[PDB]
Amino acid sequence: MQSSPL
Amino acid sequence: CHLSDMLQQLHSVNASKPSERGLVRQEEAEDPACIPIFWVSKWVDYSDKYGLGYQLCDNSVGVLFNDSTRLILYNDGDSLQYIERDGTESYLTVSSHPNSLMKKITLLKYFRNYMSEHLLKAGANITPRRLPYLRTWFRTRSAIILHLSNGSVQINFFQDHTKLILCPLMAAVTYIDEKRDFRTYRLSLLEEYGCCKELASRLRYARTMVDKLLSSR
Repeated sequence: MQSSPL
Repeated sequence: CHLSDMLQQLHSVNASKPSERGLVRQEEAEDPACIPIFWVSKWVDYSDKYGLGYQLCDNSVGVLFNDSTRLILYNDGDSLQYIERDGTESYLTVSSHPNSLMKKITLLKYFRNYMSEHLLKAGANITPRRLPYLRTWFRTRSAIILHLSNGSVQINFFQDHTKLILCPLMAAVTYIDEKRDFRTYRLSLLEEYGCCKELASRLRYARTMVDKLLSSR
């Protein structure tokens, strides 16, 4: 998982 | 940790039941002197193979490798702080191409580049008031919980993108809503003036999360 994307 | 203090501050604020009042005056609890200096603006959880990488708001980056070591790159793009298993800290530079740490420096660059070309900077619209590192973290179904070495606990909520930045030193919470609007409240003033059900329930979950952090020790 990752933080919110562009 | 400062975690025990945060637990007590959260226990106290939740005990006052701030959303269960006739009149709620949330705006009166605002305190601009308590705006945080540091928070996590970007993160990547590839801990099952590479580790957890993150960016702080000052544009510094950090990686928690799986061998329990940590590497941080300062926002000058060259200065490194390397923290070992036993907590020994050391200074090196990227430009020196240090024999010992090239593999970890390269991994950090991978993380750095990924966050730069893929991810939104959280709290980009916040002007902030020693550099902390990510001490502990975990993910739930609902959120990621990020405990910084300066005592700060950050909680990013997945579904609606709302965020809490808790500082036990200022005894304060910063709340970023779903429209990226931010406010900083003194917790004692939230006890006095009250708040909306939205903020109240998130502070309730925050206490559970701090309880979790403390119980995982």
